[PDB]
Amino acid sequence: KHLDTALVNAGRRKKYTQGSVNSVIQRASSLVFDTVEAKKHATRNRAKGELFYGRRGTLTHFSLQEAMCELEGGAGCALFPCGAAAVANTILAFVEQGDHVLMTNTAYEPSQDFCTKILAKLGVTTGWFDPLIGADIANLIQPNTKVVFLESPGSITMEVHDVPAIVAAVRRVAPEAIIMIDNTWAAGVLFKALDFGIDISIQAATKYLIGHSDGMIGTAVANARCWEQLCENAYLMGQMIDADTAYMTSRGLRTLGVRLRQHHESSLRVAEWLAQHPQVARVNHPALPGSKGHEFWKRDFSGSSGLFSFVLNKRLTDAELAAYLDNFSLFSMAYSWGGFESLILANQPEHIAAIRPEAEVDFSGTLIRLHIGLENVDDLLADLAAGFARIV
Amino acid sequence: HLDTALVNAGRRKKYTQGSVNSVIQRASSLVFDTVEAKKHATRNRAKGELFYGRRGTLTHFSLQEAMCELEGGAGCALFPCGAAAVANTILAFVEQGDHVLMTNTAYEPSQDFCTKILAKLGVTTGWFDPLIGADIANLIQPNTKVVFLESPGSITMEVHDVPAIVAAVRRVAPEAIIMIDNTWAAGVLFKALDFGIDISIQAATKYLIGHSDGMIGTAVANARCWEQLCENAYLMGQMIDADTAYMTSRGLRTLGVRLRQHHESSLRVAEWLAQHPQVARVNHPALPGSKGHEFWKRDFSGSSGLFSFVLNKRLTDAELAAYLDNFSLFSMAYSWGGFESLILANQPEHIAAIRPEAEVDFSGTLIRLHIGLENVDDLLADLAAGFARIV
Amino acid sequence: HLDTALVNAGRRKKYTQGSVNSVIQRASSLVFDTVEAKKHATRNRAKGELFYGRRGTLTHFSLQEAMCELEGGAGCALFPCGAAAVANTILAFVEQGDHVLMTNTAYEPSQDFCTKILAKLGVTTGWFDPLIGADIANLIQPNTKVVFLESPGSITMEVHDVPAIVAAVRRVAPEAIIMIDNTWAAGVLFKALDFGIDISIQAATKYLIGHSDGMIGTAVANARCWEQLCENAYLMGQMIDADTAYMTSRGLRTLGVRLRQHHESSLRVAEWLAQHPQVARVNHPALPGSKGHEFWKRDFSGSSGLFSFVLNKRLTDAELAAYLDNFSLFSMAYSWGGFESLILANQPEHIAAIRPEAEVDFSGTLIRLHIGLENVDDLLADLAAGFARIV
Amino acid sequence: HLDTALVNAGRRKKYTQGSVNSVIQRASSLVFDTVEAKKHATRNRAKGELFYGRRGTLTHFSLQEAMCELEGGAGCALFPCGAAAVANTILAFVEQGDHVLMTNTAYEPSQDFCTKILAKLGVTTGWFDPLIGADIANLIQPNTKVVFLESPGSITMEVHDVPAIVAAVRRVAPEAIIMIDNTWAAGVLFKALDFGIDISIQAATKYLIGHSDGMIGTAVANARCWEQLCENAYLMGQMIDADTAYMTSRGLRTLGVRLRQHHESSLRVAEWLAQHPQVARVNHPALPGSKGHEFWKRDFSGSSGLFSFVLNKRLTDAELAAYLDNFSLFSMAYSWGGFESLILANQPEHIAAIRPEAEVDFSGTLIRLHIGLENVDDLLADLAAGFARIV
Ligand SMILES: *Cc1c(COP(=O)(O)O)cnc(C)c1O
Ligand SMILES: *Cc1c(COP(=O)(O)O)cnc(C)c1O
Ligand SMILES: *Cc1c(COP(=O)(O)O)cnc(C)c1O
Ligand SMILES: *Cc1c(COP(=O)(O)O)cnc(C)c1O
Ligand SMILES: [Mg+2]
Ligand SMILES: [Mg+2]
Ligand SMILES: [Mg+2]
Ligand SMILES: [Mg+2]
Repeated sequence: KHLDTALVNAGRRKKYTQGSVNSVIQRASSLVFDTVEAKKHATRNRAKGELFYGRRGTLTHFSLQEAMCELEGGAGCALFPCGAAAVANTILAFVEQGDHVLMTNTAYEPSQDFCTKILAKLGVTTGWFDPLIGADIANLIQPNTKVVFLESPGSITMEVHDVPAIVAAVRRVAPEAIIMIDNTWAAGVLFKALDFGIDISIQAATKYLIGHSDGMIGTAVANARCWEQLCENAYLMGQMIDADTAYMTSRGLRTLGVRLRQHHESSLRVAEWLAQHPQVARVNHPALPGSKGHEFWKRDFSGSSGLFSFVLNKRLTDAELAAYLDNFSLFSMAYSWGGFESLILANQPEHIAAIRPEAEVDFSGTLIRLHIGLENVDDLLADLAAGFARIV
Repeated sequence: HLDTALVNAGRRKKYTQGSVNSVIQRASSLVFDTVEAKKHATRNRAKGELFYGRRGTLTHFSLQEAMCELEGGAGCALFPCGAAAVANTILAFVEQGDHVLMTNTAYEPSQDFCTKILAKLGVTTGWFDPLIGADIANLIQPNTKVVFLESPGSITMEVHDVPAIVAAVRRVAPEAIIMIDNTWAAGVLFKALDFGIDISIQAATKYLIGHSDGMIGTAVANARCWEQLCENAYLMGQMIDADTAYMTSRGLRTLGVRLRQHHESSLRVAEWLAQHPQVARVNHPALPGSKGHEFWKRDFSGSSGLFSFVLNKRLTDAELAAYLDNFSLFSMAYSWGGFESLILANQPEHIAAIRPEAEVDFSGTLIRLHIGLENVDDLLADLAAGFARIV
Repeated sequence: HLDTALVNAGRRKKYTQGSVNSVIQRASSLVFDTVEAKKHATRNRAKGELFYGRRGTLTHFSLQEAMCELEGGAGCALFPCGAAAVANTILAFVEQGDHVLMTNTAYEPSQDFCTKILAKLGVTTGWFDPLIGADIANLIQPNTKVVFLESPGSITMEVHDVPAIVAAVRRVAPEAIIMIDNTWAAGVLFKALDFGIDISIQAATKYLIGHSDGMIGTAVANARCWEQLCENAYLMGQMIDADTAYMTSRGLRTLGVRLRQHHESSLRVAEWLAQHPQVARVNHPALPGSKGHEFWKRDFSGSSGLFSFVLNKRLTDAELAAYLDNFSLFSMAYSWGGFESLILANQPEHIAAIRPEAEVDFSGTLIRLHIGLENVDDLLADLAAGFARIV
Repeated sequence: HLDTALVNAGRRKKYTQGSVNSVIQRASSLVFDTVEAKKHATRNRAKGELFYGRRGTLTHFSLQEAMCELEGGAGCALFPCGAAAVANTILAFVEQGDHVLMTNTAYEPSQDFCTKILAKLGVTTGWFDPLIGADIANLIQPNTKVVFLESPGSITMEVHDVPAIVAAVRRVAPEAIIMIDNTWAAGVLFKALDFGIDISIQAATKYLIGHSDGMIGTAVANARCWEQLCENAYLMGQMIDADTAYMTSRGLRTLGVRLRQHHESSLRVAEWLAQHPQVARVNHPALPGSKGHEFWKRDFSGSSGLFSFVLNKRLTDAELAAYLDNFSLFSMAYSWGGFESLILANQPEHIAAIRPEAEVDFSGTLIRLHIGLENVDDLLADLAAGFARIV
């Protein structure tokens, strides 16, 4: 009986708000020390919420960091220019040459590319696992495995991990490993990752936290064991976010509850319609019974967001792809998601297989990924129905 | 002239659309009307076509065009701050087994990135005296990949002989990546890429923003190194928000009038300090006798407002408090490049600890000043009152 | 299809230019490429062509198009806040010797504009009971130029019978300008222009912005009244900054989902208060039995989250402090329409003083609540704890 | 010490909270922790205690303090733009039956406010020649309540003899409200309140913002007039958004270095125009021979960069296009006070139409220039090429 109240109030303390409802926006590089003693005090608390230097943050950042720590149950929150920077720099913060990373083969493609194109040449190897491996992940853990990287639901194809089984297996074989999750789909709040034994919860706050498709920012909330190393190594890479975007992220939290409930209701309705449609082969929605890992979503999540995908009954030709995608009236073609607008994107099976390392896909039709926004669901259904008629 | 270029750089109709300044386009998602439009945007995702917010919007493109014009580069990568620009530009060009050769006067966070991040990834770092000049050739190893310059040096303000260093590097390792932290010159008082440096890095936070209220890093690369810088910085998710990019473009418009005042005022202060009976030496690139001044005179078109001086005595903590706590106009803070004057102190052992494989040549307390836009006679009176407190 | 319209209103390519939201164009000067371009912009300076910052930029045009679509008007004037919109919209249609007829439940600053500004300029003001309905015809004078409505009324929440009032006004004074402060409905829960009202005024500060961090007023006029409103507001220099206009457009996108929560939660709180032994009366338009509820049910498509209730006793200043000072979730502040729940107390004599020529019909302290987006159980517990402190 | 005052004005710890610049506090609702705190805020709602966003936040308070310090006033009211500041400051001091006496060189929208808004409200307007000096006494009527000055005049740049005007007004109507549009001087090059003027009004849009990307009006009043200005502007809902207030404070920090460049460059251009064979007259307050130059020299501490000149001939329509359409650096746009140079043309009869009860004394085409921060030799070359197109 608290999440909605926590979202409205998280990070909103008088020291940050100074009498307004929202935190003040403190734009600053230089932060002034009135005395040498004040400078000494600030230096000793430069990572503990005392004004020291803009790269460590201002009151606006401290307010957002407190909100993220409260909502995701962590000991600290690092901020980044975008989600991709959060993933790359959080992984980097915990590896050194000779280490091994174990990542789900459904990870967001830029996350994979960071591992294969940056980490590889820096002496860090990456292995892969099927998202439904569950307890069998233990057999893949090597003596030098330092990081296990989860993403539930997976990117595009939406497979849900059995996180309890994975975490228990990792803690049995490699108790000191750093378990991370890209928790963007859950907005960090529909899946309480740190309560499951995960060490760090990473978000592209760009998506649901910002909620309006007009700001970019990454967050990483770490437990007490991992916070200091994440904080100091992210700082050595100069990672931070501007004060105004931090303000807009805090601001987005306030409507996250009401927004996510609509995204859940509308997207599940669309998925249930698609699941009965003669032109659809498969619907990948975590909240839909029968979807991959749905039993884990039902057990471990408190709700759903609005992003999912479905497979058409056929592989669209280039001409059919253009006829389908070019003539939507409400859905817009774009990258990213999590805003008020509904989006659509297409992928051929071989496009997905190319970003499923050491694995193949199990479908042959064209995959359509939908983000269901805040439009009237009957209008969205009519848009999709017209699209079906263009490719029949 | 530079003042005209600063006023107009990056201001094209496609960005400004009737206003004086570029529009502010806040976006993650960028919409493709057709599959063909998406294909075109993908092909030009790094060439100023709208593709995805992490690659930029019209606002970023305008700033990038301004920076390329002003610094004479093929591309400009953007970062959340100067420290991110340095760390990720170096990282973009190294791999396990490589070697980085860096001036021992590099900004401390730049050194810390090398010794704490690169070292654990199998990338080693070596050091050189800022005045080493042509003799840097003897320090280039078979695996040296990056040569990192910073002229003037951090805090102590030594000016490199860049033509001598570059010629020496190109004689031994013509393919090496030469980088410079060009923040003190705001990228315009020293045309790094015209000297054969490959990448000019800036904490745009300082003079480009110019008001101490935004943080952003830039890296302008020549044609040979741009694609690797662009794509590897992108793989690390590096970008800046649209509003800060707008404020950086906006800062350019007054950069000329601001720098001229910083130069005039700071040189007056340095000249007075150079004759002062409590001052051992003044480190100001524009002051005759300062280390590398002849190279500043030859290679720079002007000066900014940041410099340092060494006191005759080592202040005690009690004297440091009496001195610094009671200034009326100078403020204690990190960073610089704004309209306000700032002051910071370092003891010699503090500087020695960030001069790897080298010794300091002074024993008194080192004071770093940023000279802002206040009336210079008011600033001189503030400094004179300070001297009276540490007699 | 209100949710769809809210998501798309004002979003045309010329404004969004590839992003989901409009670009932010900050500008005073707007540049003309040729003499012919200057002529064209001058003729269309009030018709959505870039002429001068005071007339607006692309960002303002986007919001104005959205507001005209959502409220079904011919034009939308923008103002620095709701009070500026009310004051200047009334002023735009009066001259010396005119008469204004205003509901006695009007927002107090709206009353004060009439009694302190209009009065000294030769414009008189008369008052009517919010439930007068068709009997307003007897109050219309030959010089009555404006009839000003506010439904539900400020604080006490009485709902007008707008159809009866409009029909009566048109019978007697067909040319009179009928205005309404439609802030409680966010302009969308009550379609004022469809009822024959001429101008719908909003403190967009409230639900359109929706986060308590921006101030802006809007006034949407029908075709008959738009040109006069537009030009007379412009002569008073009324405008809003581009960034606030952007944030207002942005607020529209979540307005439907927000209002539905405000409706559900506030009605649940009202139903609990209506059975509470320490409550004398609940003033919620959506609650059966409230003053004008039958008119809300018939004429509105929903409810927002602002309402009030009367305590069984008039709290003393000591009891008022014990009550208000110790709420954990409700905050004491002016304004409303945000994500946070707010509480504000008015003693009955305070209300009577801002009910011109009328008395109040209650004797307990009046508590006005804005129900935000918090968990209702927590809000009820906060209210329950308050009751325990004054029982 | 103006540069030092500009850097530090309004920058107190209560507003800056550790940063160099004031915090940006966006707010409508301002929370009261207790009933006692609310009573204190209510009592001091116009005295810098947080009460309600329409009265201001910390950001507004900081700007107001800076403006009061820089212009030597008791209070500073904020408006959405300069036109709103003029219209509402006049309206704040008149009532039906009053008379306004305004210079016939007043900014045209200021005149249109008087003839189109004030007139229908029973307030009349008279006019005087800007060089009338002591002879203004003969135009003061028993009901003259406001005397409105603008020095230099709009477009034609005539400088008032303010001491002679004020002395005459105080002899005849000591209680009259003397106002001045002090935008050209940016409120700092002419200390209006020190001359006995009651209210100094500014389009802060111009030089205070300094970058053509924000609109805001200010009015600084002496102690005698502050309360009436403050409360009556508030009844009209006049305010500015927090972010623009921040950007205005920020513009102050470079105002000194900018104005000195605008002065130096614009006077160089004026001196060149004054000796040019294609120029009939140059209207620049700092140029000897210009109308009222002796008053500028005596009463101002410097110049900005806006002025005008008259061509030797009346350009035809074709010549106007050839002249204005082909400039490379000067842009055609309204407003001024930014970093870019601007050019606009007016035929004599256009000016005569906005010179009430007066004619113009020139027959050539009038060119108004704003001289920005570009290199002045580049600007001179642009103007020279323009002369060659019409010779
Ligand atoms: C979008 C996405 C990212 C990248 O976020 P950006 O802010 O766009 O860099 C990371 N993880 C997931 C799951 C994403 O969908
Ligand atoms: C300040 C500084 C940096 C770091 O810039 P930030 O924007 O504060 O991260 C980099 N290089 C130099 C020379 C600096 O002085
Ligand atoms: C708040 C309020 C206003 C004034 O709005 P502001 O934006 O604060 O000026 C006007 N009308 C009503 C009904 C209000 O509640
Ligand atoms: C531009 C101008 C104004 C009006 O200022 P805005 O902010 O554009 O409304 C007022 N006075 C003078 C002298 C001006 O030039
Ligand atoms: Mg594969
Ligand atoms: Mg050493
Ligand atoms: Mg009464
Ligand atoms: Mg005339």
